[PDB]
Amino acid sequence: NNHSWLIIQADIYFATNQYSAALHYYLQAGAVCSDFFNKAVPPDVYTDQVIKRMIKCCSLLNCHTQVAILCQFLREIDYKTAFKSLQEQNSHDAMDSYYDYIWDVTILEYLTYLHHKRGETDKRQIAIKAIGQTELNASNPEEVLQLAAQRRKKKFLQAMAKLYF
Amino acid sequence: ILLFLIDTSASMNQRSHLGTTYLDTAKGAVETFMKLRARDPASRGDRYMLVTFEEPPYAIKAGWKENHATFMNELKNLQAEGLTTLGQSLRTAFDLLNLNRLVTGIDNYGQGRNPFFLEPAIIITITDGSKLTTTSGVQDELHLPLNSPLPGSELTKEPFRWDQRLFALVLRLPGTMSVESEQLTGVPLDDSAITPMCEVTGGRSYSVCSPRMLNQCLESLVQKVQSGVVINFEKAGPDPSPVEDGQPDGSQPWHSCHKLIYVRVPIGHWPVPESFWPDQNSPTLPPRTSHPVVKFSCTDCEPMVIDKLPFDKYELEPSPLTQFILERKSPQTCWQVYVSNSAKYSELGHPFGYLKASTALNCVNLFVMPYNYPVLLPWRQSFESYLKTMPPYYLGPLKKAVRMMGAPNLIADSMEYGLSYSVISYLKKLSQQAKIESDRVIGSVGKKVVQETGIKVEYTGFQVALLNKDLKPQTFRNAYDIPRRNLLDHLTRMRSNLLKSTRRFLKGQDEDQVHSVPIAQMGNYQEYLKQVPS
Repeated sequence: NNHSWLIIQADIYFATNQYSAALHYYLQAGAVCSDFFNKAVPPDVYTDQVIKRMIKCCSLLNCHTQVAILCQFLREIDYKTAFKSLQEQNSHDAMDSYYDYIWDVTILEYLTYLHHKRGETDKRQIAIKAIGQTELNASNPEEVLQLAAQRRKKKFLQAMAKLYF
Repeated sequence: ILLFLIDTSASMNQRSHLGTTYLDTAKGAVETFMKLRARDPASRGDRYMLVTFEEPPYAIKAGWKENHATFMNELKNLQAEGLTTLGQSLRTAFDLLNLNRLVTGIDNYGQGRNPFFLEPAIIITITDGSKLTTTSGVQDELHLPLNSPLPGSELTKEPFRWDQRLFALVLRLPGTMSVESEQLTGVPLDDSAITPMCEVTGGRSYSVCSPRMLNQCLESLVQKVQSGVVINFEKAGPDPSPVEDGQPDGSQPWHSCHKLIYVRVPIGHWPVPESFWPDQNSPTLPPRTSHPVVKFSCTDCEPMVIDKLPFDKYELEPSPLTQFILERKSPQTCWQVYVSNSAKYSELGHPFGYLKASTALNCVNLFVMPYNYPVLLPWRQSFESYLKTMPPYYLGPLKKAVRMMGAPNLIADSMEYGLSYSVISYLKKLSQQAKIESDRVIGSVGKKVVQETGIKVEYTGFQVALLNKDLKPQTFRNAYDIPRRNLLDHLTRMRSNLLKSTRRFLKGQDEDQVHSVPIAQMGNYQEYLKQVPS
């Protein structure tokens, strides 16, 4: 029950080309600091470098939708790596089942464009239905978008914790 | 002419508080704008065009030689799917608006700049809030791409033209209640990347927040359509020499408003020639500017100008008239105006007009004068020496006015440049060919793109088919279109249809009708031996 030592272990595993164990220990540290991701993680435990290392681990793990979701935890959303990961066609992370965790209009717009370009109407309709939600509108007074973003963060982190270990 | 630019991008799928997406609200706003403009008895000559965020071959939906029916049909079936390519779409719209300009004579670039040859156009560019993408990331600069310039476009150096205004609608409708209704009569700005691009052209950018605000902005936009004469003013160089009734101290300096040149085509003379010194031998012509940089100087300088000079009434739209109203609208007095950037051989600006107001003190009349009026108005070998200060080509239009009195001039010195005439007909022919090629492939999409691209990860050439929307399976003609469930009943139906030997047989099982069922269209193909004489 120490987030610092778990982060150190995850960094050591990432240095030795061990990505699954790195993500395992990252989620473990996240569950140590915040109570099973029920609350917002502290800014010093999950810094920008930690999220970037998580993105690097999930990218080489054939999990591209997880990368696109993790690119929203940063202070500034890095759309370049998100669009680079979402362009691949060898994902192993149930692409059509993680669209509800995305609260960014830009990522959903890019997903809709990519599904329309490749002739994937089944997922394009899901993307449009996710865009047409009332929770995310890019015009709220920011008292509603933050709550939905935090709820989706909690749900995605709990799903990833149930996936690993 | 009105060119509606509706993005129809994937970011326009989010639902408003009313229950419809932003695309449906934009289409409804366009329809209400149509029904509002139809109230004014002047919508019998305008033409509507449509531009979406699609590929250059698919961006234009309805352009030239397209009636209102196909325009409404294309705007009806708009689908919001794609990225927000605002720059490429704006470039395509500006190129579409500038297809028939180098062929009719508008902006000839060799004989002055005639303001009475107008081609009005208003762009609405209804897009989303922000966060535009270009397939790589999210930009925040909105720079127009320059990849394939049109033949004859390097003489303006700007995409937009003399009369091309750009209004904007962002549609920032909240999702929960849109309860922001404090300011009743107030339409703020959007403050986005499109705001500078709109302000450069001469049109503002509205910020839609509520349906009431949408109706307000649409009712305020219909009153901003007229003849497009947009000129830019500058305070230089008089240091605010308005010491008439008070002391000066201002923001009404860089006025880039429009002017209403109402006809009595438009009738007028004495145009703004150019901004440079044209030489007799010049292979390359300097590029003109869409907005002329003309500056005014506050001097009385005998504002009473009465003569048989042909009169002009280019009405100026009141946008920065506060500086004039502060001085009691300058009663019985005016101030000269002059175009900068080497209007002559060796001098900085030449006064060629003034901005005298009317007797009613309502707006500015924009009295346009000849290149140098205070000398020719008041021959002892004087006109021959005076005609050397004016530009050469400028002797073209003024001589027509001399036709009212006599004809002392001739075609001896009526030559602009031996090199300016060359390389001009070829550019016009290329522009005409490009306009014809653009107007030809305007509605014929011919996508033919239905494949899954099965990757390996019959070889390297297989591709699974996709679901076709407008397939129209022939059940009676093709046997493969008959599923297994209703096979025996359909077999008996086909058997009875073939063994009936009726008249005008068909291969469709049940083809009721299309989406539209007109009464007059069906009643026309009939015969009724009756006239109701009683």
